[PDB]
Amino acid sequence: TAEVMSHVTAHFGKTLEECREESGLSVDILDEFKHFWSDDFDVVHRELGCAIICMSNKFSLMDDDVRMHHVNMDEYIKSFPNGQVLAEKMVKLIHNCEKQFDTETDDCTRVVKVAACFKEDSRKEGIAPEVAMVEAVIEKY
Ligand SMILES: CCC/C=C\C=C\CCCCCCCCCO
Ligand SMILES: [Mg+2]
Repeated sequence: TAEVMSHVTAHFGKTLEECREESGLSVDILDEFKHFWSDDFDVVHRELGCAIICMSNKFSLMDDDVRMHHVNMDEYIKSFPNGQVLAEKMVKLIHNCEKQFDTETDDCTRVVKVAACFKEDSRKEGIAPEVAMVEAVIEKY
C-alpha cells in the first residue's frame, strides 16, 4: 500500500547523502529523496540512476547484474510494519519495469528508466505515497 511505501521510502532515502558524490548527483537535481514521489518531480537523470544503485547496494537489493534481487527486496519490504501486504506486488511491479528496459545496458541509465516506470506504475496500482506521508514517518524521530 501507499502507507507501507511511505515507510520503505523514508528508510531507503537515508543513504542519499553518503551516495551523492560517487553518483555525481547534484543537490540541484534532488535535495531529499522523499521528493522522488512529488507529482512534478521528473525521474530522468542518469546520476539519480547511479545514486539508486548506490543506495540499493547498501541493503543488498541488487543482484550480480544490477537488477533487483527479488528475495532480498522481499525481505527488506517485510522488515517494515505490514510490509507483507506490499512485498509481492512491489517485486512484480519492479520486475515488469526491468523487462521493458532490458536492452539498456548502461546500469545507471537502465535503473533511472526503471525507477520512472516503477513510479508511474506505483500510482496506477495505488502504492505511491504522497511526500507528506513520507515526511510523517521521518518526523517521528
Ligand atoms: C526500492 C525500495 C525503496 C523504495 C522507494 C524507492 C524508489 C526509488 C527506486 C526505484 C525502484 C528501485 C528498484 C531497483 C530497480 C532495479 O532495476
Ligand atoms: Mg551489465
